Amino acid sequence: KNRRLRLRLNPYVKRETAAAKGMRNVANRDARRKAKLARVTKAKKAATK
Amino acid sequence: GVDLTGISKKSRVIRHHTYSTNPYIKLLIKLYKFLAKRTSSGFNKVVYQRLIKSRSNRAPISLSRIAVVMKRKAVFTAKSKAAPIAVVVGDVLDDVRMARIPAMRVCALRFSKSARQSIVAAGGECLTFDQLAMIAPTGKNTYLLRGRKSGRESVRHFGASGVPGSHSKPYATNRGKETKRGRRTGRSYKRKAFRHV
Amino acid sequence: SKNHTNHNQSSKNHRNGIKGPVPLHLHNSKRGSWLPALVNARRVRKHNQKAALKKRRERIAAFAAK
RNA sequence: CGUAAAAGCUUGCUUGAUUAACGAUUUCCAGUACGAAUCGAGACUGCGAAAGCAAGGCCAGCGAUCCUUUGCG
RNA sequence: UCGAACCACCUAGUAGCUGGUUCACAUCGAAGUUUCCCUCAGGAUAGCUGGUGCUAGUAGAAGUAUUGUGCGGUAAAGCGAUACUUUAAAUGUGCAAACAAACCGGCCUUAGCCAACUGCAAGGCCGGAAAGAAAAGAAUUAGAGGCACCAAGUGGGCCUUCUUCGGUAAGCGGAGCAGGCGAUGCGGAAUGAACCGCUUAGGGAUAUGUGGCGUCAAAACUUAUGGGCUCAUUCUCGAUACGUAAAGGGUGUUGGUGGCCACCGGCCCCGAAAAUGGAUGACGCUUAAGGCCAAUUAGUGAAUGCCCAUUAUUCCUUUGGUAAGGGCGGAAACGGAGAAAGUGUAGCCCUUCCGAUGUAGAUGUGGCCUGGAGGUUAGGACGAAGCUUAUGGCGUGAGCCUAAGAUGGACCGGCCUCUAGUGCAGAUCUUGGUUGGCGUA
RNA sequence: AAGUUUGAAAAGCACUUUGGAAAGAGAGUGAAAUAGAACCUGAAGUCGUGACAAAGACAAUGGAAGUACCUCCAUUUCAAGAGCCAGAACCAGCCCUACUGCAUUAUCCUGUCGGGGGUCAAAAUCCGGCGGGCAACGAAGUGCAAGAGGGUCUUGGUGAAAUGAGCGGAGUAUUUGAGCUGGCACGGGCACGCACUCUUCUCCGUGAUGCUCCAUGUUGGCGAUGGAAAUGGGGUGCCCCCACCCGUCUUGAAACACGGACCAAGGAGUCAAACAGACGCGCAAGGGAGGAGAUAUGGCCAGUACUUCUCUCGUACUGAAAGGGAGAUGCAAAAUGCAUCUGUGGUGUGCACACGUCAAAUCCGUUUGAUUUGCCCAACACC
Ligand SMILES: [Mg+2]
Ligand SMILES: [Mg+2]
Ligand SMILES: [Mg+2]
Ligand SMILES: [Mg+2]
Ligand SMILES: [Mg+2]
Ligand SMILES: [Mg+2]
Ligand SMILES: [Mg+2]
Ligand SMILES: [Mg+2]
Ligand SMILES: [Mg+2]
Ligand SMILES: [Mg+2]
Ligand SMILES: [Mg+2]
Ligand SMILES: [Mg+2]
Ligand SMILES: [Mg+2]
Ligand SMILES: [Mg+2]
Ligand SMILES: [Mg+2]
Ligand SMILES: [Mg+2]
Ligand SMILES: [Mg+2]
Ligand SMILES: [Mg+2]
Ligand code: NA
Ligand code: NA
Ligand code: NA
Repeated sequence: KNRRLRLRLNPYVKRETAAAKGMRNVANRDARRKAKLARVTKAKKAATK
Repeated sequence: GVDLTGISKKSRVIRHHTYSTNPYIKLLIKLYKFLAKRTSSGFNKVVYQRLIKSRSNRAPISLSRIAVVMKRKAVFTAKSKAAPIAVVVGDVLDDVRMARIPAMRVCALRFSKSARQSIVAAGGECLTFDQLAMIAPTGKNTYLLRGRKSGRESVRHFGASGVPGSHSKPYATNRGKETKRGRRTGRSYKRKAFRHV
Repeated sequence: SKNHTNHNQSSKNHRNGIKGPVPLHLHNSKRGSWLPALVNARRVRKHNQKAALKKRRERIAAFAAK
């Protein structure tokens, strides 16, 4: 819960928070999910042939 | 609650303060508590621990025993070093069985009058702990010694004398009284002298 | 009038624990052993004590030399 | 319980059912004694060609102080 | 006064038997079992408990696993009789798993074994090696080992779980293993020594356990946007375990198997007969407030509906430790004061961590109180002791101190040592005085 | 049984008035008559009277938490004052509710063909062929999840050293992820393991010549010296909840088990002697008397000061007794051997000290542990 204690124990937590906010951004999520589904189905279709 | 079954059996019984009424003993305890707390030496800690014990647990030592152990230490010493100071937290008594001794420096709580005379006439020196703290404040170049406890009549009386393997003396004022059935084969039986383990 | 039971006895015996046996190297007396071997071992031990005294004298002399 | 060229049966010779420097141990158990038993060292012997086996009949069959009485030096 | 008078004395005769035994807090805390006894309402003895320590503080540890290696004849199985036994578990039980140990090569000694020793046995000395115990699921520890001394209480037990022997059976007698009560409350089962939950310094907050959520009575102000089943007329449908009714019937109603039938279920109804009026705890409840199952605000789309402990988490204060750290040569100047080398206090001063219930019993306490002695320091006719109290203050407490007397009239308080005829609620206790019954018989 | 203990002194109550008297009401003595004759003090228990509080039957008593009324009690505040009682704000901490992505979907979704079904006709529930695929706005109630507003009459404070991503200085970049990029691993190509464009804020700072304790905001109400206000304590009643009678023997007591009307004063582990352990004190191979004497000494003075030569316990034990009686080393083998005398009889385990090594920390010169070697004190084990 504490901001000061958490940062004192793990100096790296701010970068993790940055990554979290980036991943929760709506446009990034939409593009990532759309692109990921294409990346998977295409790869499965190619590999099964 | 917490399951702490039988945790009181791990506590140990140790003495923190002296029962003695001697003001000079109190002054010595004050000095050596200071030294043991503020110095790294193990000598000061052991000396402080021994100053708090009871009279029965500070057995007196003999001058002849001091001489013998000092000689055994000396035969393997580089002959360019000085001999250590003998240090006993207790009383030093004289021994009529040994006439000739070398010259030694001995620090003790109390000396017999004849023992002090013998040490000085041999060329040695008697010392108090307050002078020892000035000469050797960390206990460097010392020989710490203890007196003998076994040999006391009270120790020789401990335990039952009627069980096999025991050689303790009974509590009896008439020495000829308990010398019969139980101690001779010609009577009913004899207490066995030896038993394994 | 004459009751017998073992009900609380194991609980009593485990308060100060069942103590383990004394190690094998202590109290290792030979009394009651087969006699001829005992008699020979005694002679060997006497010779060994003589040798120990001689060795100490030699060490003392060597240290005195250097 | 155990045992088959035996631990049973017949037979020959024998007295280890003696003595055994206060050795050690098990069972009961307080880890006391008594009774019974196990592993021994020494003497004198028995049986056997020999290695060996035997100080009773495996395991129930027995008893303090004091007093009386016998043996021994 | 007689199955052995009365008076005084030996005589306070003896009692393994009955009754009593006077202040506080703190740290710890049992046993009803073994052996022997003219020994069964008693002792001694070991065990369990307290105190004191000694010793080189992680050692020679373990009511527990793993791996390796031994032991076993009960359950089950089988066929004497018409249960004895080849086989054989689960749960057990002994030993070992690198620091006084074991492994590899020098050598010394023995009036040990062997035909002999360059072999074997034993005790030592000199050297080497050492993942200090790998990898293969390849231990763990609120894991400091050992050794003494002195002494108490107890030696009537009882209940339960799983095994059981006697007995027709018993809230009956006798045993094995473990847990309890006794010695213990608290929260639940309406109530109950022993069941369920939880085990206890003085107090807040949050959350839970067992048990609950129609009223009594905190919680679904009688929740759901869940499914089935059930109607019971003078003890009566039913409804919190431990805990106080059977065969057989029923077209009452709801379903299942095989062939409109035969059988098997679920609830309900007969079967079901006692002594004061009375008990799902009471009232009552039937689109349940019953019985089985299942949810958490409901086919919306995402972990916890709600209520109640001396438990859990956390915060404040006390007390004690086998406790753990730090400061204590007055820095200088001149917001306040203080600052002791210390077992114990109004604790020398700060900081930190963990424990706290208890009968019989042990021990500690600069712990409380009473009469007298040696010292020291004070008080009193401007009023000592004693006595009275909606006189407050201090102390966890035993108690201490002040105030007022519209009480009294001459002795006495604190502190350190010493000493004892030294503390009362109860003994059909002793002595004195009161008292209800009672203005009664 | 029973203190005659009134008072300094009998000054022991003249006189008036009511009454048969005892006595009462006045008056007087005395410092005091609530010191008036069995007369100092004058407790408890029990009883009378006056005032007050209430109160059903719930026996009474008792616990906890409030309130009404009282209070010969204590303490604190009254004007620029923080004393008492309120409200709001901010800071630290703690506790609640906010804000959330990745994997997996196939026994599924969708279009045709054939069957089968049923209707007044045709659709669907259902089955088998092959064409595609994401049920994707709240699609799963599948597994794992990381994302400042409200309390603190559940805490402390108002900056008397605020350690802060939160208070300050400096710039605008840094580097976290997501897409997309170029040897080995993974499977029979790579869904993107191992090595070398969107998305966010970054760096720097205050030691204690402060060992400990206490003293620091804002806005109102009340309090301007009183029969004051306020806080705490004490008393009595009431309400809701809780709550079996003490001591004792007993496995088990609230017991239909024994003792128990009230109060005062009295009432039970003591003194002596023998032994032992633990703790305090003196001396120590020695310790200590006792009885008695001597002279300071001839209420102080039954005390204190001094003392021999004896006695007792111990320094040695063992045997029924006649009796005998304990060092070490080297040579040697004598049924009383010989020689030296600064010395643990030996072995294993074993404080401190000395000599070196190793590991950890350190204004970093030294600590804290482990360990080799020497001597090993006490002690234990085997000889
Ligand atoms: Mg023989
Ligand atoms: Mg006779
Ligand atoms: Mg008559
Ligand atoms: Mg008497
Ligand atoms: Mg009598
Ligand atoms: Mg009694
Ligand atoms: Mg306890
Ligand atoms: Mg009785
Ligand atoms: Mg009892
Ligand atoms: Mg309980
Ligand atoms: Mg309610
Ligand atoms: Mg404390
Ligand atoms: Mg307690
Ligand atoms: Mg008395
Ligand atoms: Mg009384
Ligand atoms: Mg009077
Ligand atoms: Mg009772
Ligand atoms: Mg002696
Ligand atoms: Na001795
Ligand atoms: Na009920
Ligand atoms: Na007295």
